[PDB]
Amino acid sequence: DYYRISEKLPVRFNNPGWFHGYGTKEAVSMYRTSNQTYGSRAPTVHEMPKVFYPSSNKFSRQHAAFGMFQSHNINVTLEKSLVTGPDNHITHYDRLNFHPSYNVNRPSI
Amino acid sequence: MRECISIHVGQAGVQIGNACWELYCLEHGIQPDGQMPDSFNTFFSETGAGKHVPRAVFVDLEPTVVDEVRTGTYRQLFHPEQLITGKEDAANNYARGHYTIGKEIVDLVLDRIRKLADLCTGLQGFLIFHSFGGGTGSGFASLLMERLSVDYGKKSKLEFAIYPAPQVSTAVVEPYNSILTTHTTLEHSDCAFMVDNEAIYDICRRNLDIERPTYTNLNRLIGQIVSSITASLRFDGALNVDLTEFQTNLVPYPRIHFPLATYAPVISAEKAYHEQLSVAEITNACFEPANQMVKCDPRHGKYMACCMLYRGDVVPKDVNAAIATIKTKRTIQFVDWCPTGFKVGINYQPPTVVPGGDLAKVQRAVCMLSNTTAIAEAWARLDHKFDLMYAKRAFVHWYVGEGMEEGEFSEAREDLAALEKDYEEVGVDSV
Amino acid sequence: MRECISIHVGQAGVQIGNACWELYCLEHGIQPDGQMPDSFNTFFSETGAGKHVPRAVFVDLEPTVVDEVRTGTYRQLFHPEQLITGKEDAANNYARGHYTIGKEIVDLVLDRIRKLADLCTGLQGFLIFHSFGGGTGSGFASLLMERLSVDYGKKSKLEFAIYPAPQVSTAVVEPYNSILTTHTTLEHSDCAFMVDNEAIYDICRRNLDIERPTYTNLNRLIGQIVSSITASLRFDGALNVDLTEFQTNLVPYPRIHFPLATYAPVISAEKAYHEQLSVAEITNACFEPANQMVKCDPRHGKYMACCMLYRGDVVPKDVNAAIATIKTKRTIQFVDWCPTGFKVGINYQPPTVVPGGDLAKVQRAVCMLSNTTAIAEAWARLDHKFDLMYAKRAFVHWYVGEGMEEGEFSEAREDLAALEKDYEEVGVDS
Amino acid sequence: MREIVHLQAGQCGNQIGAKFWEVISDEHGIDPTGTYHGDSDLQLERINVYYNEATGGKYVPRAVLVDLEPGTMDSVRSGPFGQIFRPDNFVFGQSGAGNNWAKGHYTEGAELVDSVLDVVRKEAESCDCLQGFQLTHSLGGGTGSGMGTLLISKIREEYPDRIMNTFSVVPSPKVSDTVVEPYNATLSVHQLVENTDETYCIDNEALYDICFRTLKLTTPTYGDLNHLVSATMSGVTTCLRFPGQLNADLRKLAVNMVPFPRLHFFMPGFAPLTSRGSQQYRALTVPELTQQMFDAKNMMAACDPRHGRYLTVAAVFRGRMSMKEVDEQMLNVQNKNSSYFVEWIPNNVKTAVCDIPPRGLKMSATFIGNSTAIQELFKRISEQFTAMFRRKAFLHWYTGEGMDEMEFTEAESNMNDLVSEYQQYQDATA
Amino acid sequence: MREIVHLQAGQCGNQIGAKFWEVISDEHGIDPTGTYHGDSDLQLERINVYYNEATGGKYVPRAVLVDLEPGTMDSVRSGPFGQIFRPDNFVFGQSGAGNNWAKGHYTEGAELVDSVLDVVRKEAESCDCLQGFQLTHSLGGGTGSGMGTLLISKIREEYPDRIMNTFSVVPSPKVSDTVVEPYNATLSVHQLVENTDETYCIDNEALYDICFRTLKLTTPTYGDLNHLVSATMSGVTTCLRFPGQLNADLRKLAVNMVPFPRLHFFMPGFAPLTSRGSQQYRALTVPELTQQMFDAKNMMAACDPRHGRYLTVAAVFRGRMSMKEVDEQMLNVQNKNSSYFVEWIPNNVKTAVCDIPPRGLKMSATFIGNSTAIQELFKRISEQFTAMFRRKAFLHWYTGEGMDEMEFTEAESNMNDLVSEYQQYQDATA
Amino acid sequence: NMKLVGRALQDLQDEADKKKQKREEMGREQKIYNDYLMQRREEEKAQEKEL
Ligand SMILES: Nc1nc2c(ncn2[C@@H]2O[C@H](COP(=O)(O)OP(=O)(O)OP(=O)(O)O)[C@@H](O)[C@H]2O)c(=O)[nH]1
Ligand SMILES: Nc1nc2c(ncn2[C@@H]2O[C@H](COP(=O)(O)OP(=O)(O)OP(=O)(O)O)[C@@H](O)[C@H]2O)c(=O)[nH]1
Ligand SMILES: Nc1nc2c(ncn2[C@@H]2O[C@H](COP(=O)(O)OP(=O)(O)O)[C@@H](O)[C@H]2O)c(=O)[nH]1
Ligand SMILES: Nc1nc2c(ncn2[C@@H]2O[C@H](COP(=O)(O)OP(=O)(O)O)[C@@H](O)[C@H]2O)c(=O)[nH]1
Ligand SMILES: [Mg+2]
Ligand SMILES: [Mg+2]
Repeated sequence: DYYRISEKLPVRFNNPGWFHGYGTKEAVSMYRTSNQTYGSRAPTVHEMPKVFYPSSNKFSRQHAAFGMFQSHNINVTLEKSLVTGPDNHITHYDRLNFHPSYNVNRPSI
Repeated sequence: MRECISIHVGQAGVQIGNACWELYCLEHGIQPDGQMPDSFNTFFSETGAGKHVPRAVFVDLEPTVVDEVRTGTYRQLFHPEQLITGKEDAANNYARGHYTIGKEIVDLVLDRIRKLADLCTGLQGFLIFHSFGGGTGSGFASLLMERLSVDYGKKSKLEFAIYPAPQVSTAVVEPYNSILTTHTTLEHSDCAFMVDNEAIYDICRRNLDIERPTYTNLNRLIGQIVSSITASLRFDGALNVDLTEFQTNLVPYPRIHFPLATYAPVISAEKAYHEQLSVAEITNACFEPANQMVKCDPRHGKYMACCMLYRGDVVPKDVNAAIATIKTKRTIQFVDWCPTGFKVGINYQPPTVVPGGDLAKVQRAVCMLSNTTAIAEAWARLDHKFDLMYAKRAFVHWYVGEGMEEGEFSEAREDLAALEKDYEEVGVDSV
Repeated sequence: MRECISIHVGQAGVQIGNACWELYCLEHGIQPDGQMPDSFNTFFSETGAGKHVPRAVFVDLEPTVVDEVRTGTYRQLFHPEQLITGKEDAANNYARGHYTIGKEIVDLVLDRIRKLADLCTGLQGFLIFHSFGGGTGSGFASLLMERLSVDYGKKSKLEFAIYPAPQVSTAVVEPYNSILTTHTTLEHSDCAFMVDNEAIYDICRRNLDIERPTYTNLNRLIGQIVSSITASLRFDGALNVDLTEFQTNLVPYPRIHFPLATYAPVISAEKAYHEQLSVAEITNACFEPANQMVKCDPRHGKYMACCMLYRGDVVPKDVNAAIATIKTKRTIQFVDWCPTGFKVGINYQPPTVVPGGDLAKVQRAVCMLSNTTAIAEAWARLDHKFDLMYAKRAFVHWYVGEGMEEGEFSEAREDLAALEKDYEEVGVDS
Repeated sequence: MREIVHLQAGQCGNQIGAKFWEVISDEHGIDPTGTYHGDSDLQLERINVYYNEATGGKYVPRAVLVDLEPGTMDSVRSGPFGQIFRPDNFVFGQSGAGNNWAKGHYTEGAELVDSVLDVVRKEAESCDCLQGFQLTHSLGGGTGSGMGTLLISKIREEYPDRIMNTFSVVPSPKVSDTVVEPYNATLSVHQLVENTDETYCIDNEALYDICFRTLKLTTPTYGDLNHLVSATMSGVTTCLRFPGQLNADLRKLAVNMVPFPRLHFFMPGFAPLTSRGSQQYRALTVPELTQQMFDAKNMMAACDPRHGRYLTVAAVFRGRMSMKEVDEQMLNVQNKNSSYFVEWIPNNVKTAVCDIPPRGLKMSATFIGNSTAIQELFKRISEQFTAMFRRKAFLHWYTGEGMDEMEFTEAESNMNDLVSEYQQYQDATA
Repeated sequence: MREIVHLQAGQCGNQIGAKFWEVISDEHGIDPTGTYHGDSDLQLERINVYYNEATGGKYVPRAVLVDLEPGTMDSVRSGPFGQIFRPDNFVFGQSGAGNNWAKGHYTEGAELVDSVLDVVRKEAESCDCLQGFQLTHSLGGGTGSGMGTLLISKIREEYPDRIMNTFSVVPSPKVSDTVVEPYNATLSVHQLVENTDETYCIDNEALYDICFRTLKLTTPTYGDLNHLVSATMSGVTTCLRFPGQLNADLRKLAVNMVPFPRLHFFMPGFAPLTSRGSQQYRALTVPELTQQMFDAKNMMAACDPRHGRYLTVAAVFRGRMSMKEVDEQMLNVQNKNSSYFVEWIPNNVKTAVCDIPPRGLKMSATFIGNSTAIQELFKRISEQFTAMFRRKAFLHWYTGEGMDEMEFTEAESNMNDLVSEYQQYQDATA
Repeated sequence: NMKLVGRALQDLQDEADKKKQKREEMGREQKIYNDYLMQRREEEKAQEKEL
């Protein structure tokens, strides 16, 4: 009814009625304890924040609980291609061209 | 997850303890039963009954301060094993609280520290609250960190306490307690937060128009302090500030762990109605010695390191402009060996407002933590008043009769003189 | 961007501030709460929530005058921190307001002025209002100017003040305050606007037909003087004139910063029905000795500098014809070293009219700030009254009892004698 | 190709420059938005002289608006053609000079010069082949008379070969708007003689009597004064922007106009000035244009040429006319008024023809002329400068800025030497 | 083929990469889910430079995110493009550093270096031919300036021939947010000089300066700073990912930009930065990009190159241009500002052209340059580190970690010997 | 080019209106909270008389 709520804050901060259960101290008495001023009055709408954002930690809790990432693969050996063509992969330890050619004559290799 | 445990000590520690926590229940929005109708885990903890249980231990040597918590509003909020009491008190006697009465229940609290330390997985630091004047707030308090040091060596042990006011005093035998506890706050303390009630009295009457304050009004602002430091833990920020981060950027030397706080703005709702508040306005009020809560003038000394904890709808742009305006000033001095003496922290969360409080609801604020050498005059006044006792031995028979050797009085006086000398060496400028 | 902060001192300063800030409230349209239903930003400080706060520091040594403002119509308009009070006053004693009672609250006003101009980005100057008669307006004003100059070596200090009237007087020990204060307005001032209440008494009765005026009628007439000065800062004009623009063209020597003001037309509605008002008509009454706000005749002296401030439905054509017509008048004198002694300011917005005010609405206006040497005779009458006191040493024990040395009485008398001497040197024509 | 960067300084220069940018916007058919709504192709052929290209068929004025006070910039951007200028081109400080030349030239002008220097260097390097610069300001000010001269001295070192025209505003002695105006005037002419290719001394009083008699406007505002000034600057570059039978430019005139570098001061002239009652009884002819312009009453300087000798005379004509008639009319006036022309230079008149008439009019002409009678005003300034300076009046304002005293002597000496050699060319035997 | 693994360190870095991976995903048309909603086939031809393939037309980042405080990545994954990242690539410790270089480098960095080394090994072996790595961090932290240096030294031993680029954040002296900042800065650059192929000096204060002046943003957040920094990183590799008329990559720039291995610091600039008002009046051309870049105001480093000499200059262009206008410009800027370019290297500039413009824009440019101005920053830290270290202040924190005192001296010596030879390269004869 | 300039001016106007509406909402909200305070301070004195 009052100020535009942040629409991420829970309805506990949209309705001050949900914090019932306190304010049950009686003034108007000679036996009034000074410490009763602490938590003396139930809140209203006006004393309740427009914006609430959390720091949600379920984004880290399960990774922390189930351990950090590690890898114990023995060897993924993946000697690669120095030429972009899918037909040929000539390696630095290899001095030989692949994809044998189509020559009319002199096929001495 | 990052957690903090409160070890509130004495009548002070109990009274600020609940006052800090009536603010804690409201920011996260917990009903006094202990339910939501995870920002809370740094103080609260889920049980089998799924409520948010205090990680806070209350210890006192007099029960009448405790049962008003066990009979007050939040009785069911707390678990009564946490609230620790004793049959007899120290009665403004450091010796009784350290040697005779303290050793009865010293083990019992330590298990309760351990069980709470068991519950938390990664603890950040320990929040200790006591008072320099009372025997329980001095004697039992002094005992507990010394073994808390040897149990948890690496753990941060933060220190909030009431330093005796320079003129008004609730006690006459306070300096004997005050001098003797200073050993523990130097070899068993990481960072101190000494404050006197007199300067709090001056601020609220001058600013908040409350001509007749009480401890409650004082307790709410002190609660506003501890919320500000650990706010960066609770809710996110552009530049989060954990407890280790400002610990590093405040302490030049291990013997120098005595900074000074400041909270701004601190104004009444009527006067706040017609004053625009900006970053520069609130950061200038932090440097006014009329708003310091320790009866010392930083202009008489020099800042070694200033720590900044902004809070509210603050922009990093106006922060740097405010720092630049502050830096271009001559009476605001700095030590020669600290060209850059700022540690800035920013939070989007605005400070909440408690029912029956004094501070107006404001969209922005600032917390200030300067370590300055102008505090050197504070223990000097204590030294003159203590030396005005010990030469002719007033009240010594009480402390000797408890079972402790009068030679410790001279050594305790000597170390504070040495500590004052160390602050003078920092005041020296390089050739 | 332009900002002016009022430092009104004393009962005169507070009552003037009530009248002046009322006019500023109606000029920009300020509600008594302070909400509009950026010409205001020179005077009214805009807060975040749409609230506007005057940039003024009302200071007085007794609470009763300021408390009326605290319970007045504009109670919510002013900052309670701005309004500074004191338990005990100087009670027509410069010494009490300079060495015993001032120092208790010299410090507090400095921090309040500190906060006001810290909000401001570019401060033009300080408009300071006080009186030479009262102890607070003379004593307490003297220290703040002394402390303002060391805090602000460059910031301007205009000085609008009440001078003792030549014949009527509200106090007996007034010349002692008047003589001792004149040192401050010499070495800690940039321009000065001493006004005696007697001159307006004749002017209001002769022109506005109010046979029984009051301080509000006087304070309202002080009101648009500052408004017509600051009109160029607040509103756009053909010839905008800042305070630095007219400070330069009014002060030939640092020891001569005492010009004389003049406002025109000043005429009631039933009167104003019968005369067409033109630029020539209003500028001629600005030179008439019967309309001077100081009891002196410039026909006995010579003008050395004049600031022209037109306002309203004015045309630069009619400006020059009026200036030329003025210059062909032997009855007006001028010094040899100032062939051109005019500084014309032109503003668009005509002066607004306050309710309960004698002045009718007029489409055009005119303001004068003429520095002439005929003011020097006024100080001479003060010298006659002061010296004839000091021979018998009347009321001296009051000032000595406060803790100030009686030798300053002779020194202050000696300074003004030299000040009168300097004005005769300019009166000499080579 | 041949571009112009329009400099702009002070409240004076900003207002005429706003008026000047309005008129040539009408000539090139530019809306206040920035697009082109004209009809003829020649209306958009040479627009790159004054305008710079922007995307979406937009053009930006190539002007650098400078003022020490931000208030005039608000008035500039709030006009009809307020949103045509690039906001980056607006350079301004927070504090003015207060009619003090020394503050504008040394203290406060030293901070704003770097920002303006970067804007003009950005604009100058943008154009391919910059013909030269052009500046408008007032000599009776603090920024244009002050820092505006400092801008000239710096960029002449930077860009020596480029032409420098100034439409400087010379104060009149009959009517003055400043008291310290001789000091600002004297210390500026010394800067003019050293570094200026050509000067147009335009006097406001000489504008006023035109509106009284020539046009018979009851209420001539400053807009009318600026409009007449705007017509002059358009009439100089009209042949540059538009083709004609005999073309010219600024260097076409300045090469032909100054026999010696020490003489670069002219009296500008504009021909078609008639009142509304004069439109009924008139016949637009070339002789009427020549007859009206050679009248000294049409002159926008404060000097009667009949007391001096016409060294050189220009007549820049706008329209389609007979070239025989303009040839004959100049020949007739050269022979009729033989005594008023010097004899050592034959055919003292230079003419150019621009085919395009001004918008809304059929025939017009412009006149630029150097005559010996212009020393009548410089000596009159010395009549006022020495009168005030001999008593050291108004000196502490300047002396407080850090400058010495010999600057007044050397500036007076240069102008005394200037009028001395100016005089000798009057009585010279061929 | 030519792949890049993006290393991520510190709170500074984690927000930089998150903003970076947003804009490049926009450039490659990847939704928040991870699928490809693009339109041009060029938008998906070279994606595997940064992404890896996932089943279902999905793509995953090849980035490893490291921080000692777990609170940061929760803010990272809760962003708009947070779910795109793979949880295993997130690596974190339980306790932070507290801006302490020591605990991150020696004490707690030792526990975390093993895990990050595994995933970067896994990402390395996944791709065909890695071009090199890329790490972003801040020099004022405890992890990025601390542990973040430990990964570089490890991967240089493991992968020496691969390129190593680092877009570090160097603290500013005027605005500093950490007291212990000089100790961390002095102990990080020594690690930076020994093991790094290429480094960019990014300062927040300079970034703060740009949005104040160039963009005129009233409330610029840190995201706008991340917007500018990510714009720099995209413009570096836009020639790698997309074809152009003149191609380049990291190694083409790396070979040309360091004449000697000891100087691998370059200050980057971004061309098309205009405020929204500035978009109204502009004409988008190659010279305007050259103009706006070659202003020192546009720079996001805290050093003015006017005080130094340009060693080498690089300008990578994004869009479709005709390079004759491009190529004529750097030839000119070399010639005119000949004093700021060294003479022992002719034709100091190398340029690259990428055909594909940035999304939502027509043309842009990025600049990489080596000047002598960078020693202005290192000696500035020396002015501050020596002041802190002469009194042994804040030493016990670093001393408690088990390091000796000679490490500060040698790191001080290494940075001093770096600037000493750096001065000699400034004052060298051809 | 005209697509680009239209987009830029639209964004500028949108953010201007957003800032204006936030400022408009802010001022009214503080006013109401004050309205709670005047009654809240009215009950406490009315409570005090009853004691
Ligand atoms: N600021 C503040 N100080 C308090 C408060 N309660 C007690 N103190 C201070 O504590 C000092 C005395 O110690 P107490 O806490 O009262 O009692 P104690 O510490 O348990 O020691 P004993 O009195 O011997 O039982 C006094 O000088 C007070 O200044 C409080 O609620 N707020
Ligand atoms: N014109 C005018 N003069 C006033 C007004 N109020 C006070 N004065 C002058 O002030 C003089 C007396 O000093 P006050 O201003 O009343 O008091 P003060 O300046 O605070 O000094 P103290 O009386 O010592 O406290 C009288 O002679 C009046 O001339 C006013 O409203 N209008
Ligand atoms: N003719 C004419 N003169 C003007 C105009 N605006 C100002 N002036 C003259 O400029 C002089 C004041 O110049 P000023 O503002 O002090 O110049 P600045 O100090 O450089 O800004 C006055 O004497 C006016 O007569 C105008 O629109 N037209
Ligand atoms: N430019 C920019 N700087 C940032 C940003 N976030 C943090 N910083 C800077 O990073 C520094 C803090 O680094 P820190 O978190 O201690 O690094 P870490 O110890 O490695 O985690 C501060 O000085 C900030 O100025 C950002 O988004 N942009
Ligand atoms: Mg107790
Ligand atoms: Mg009084």
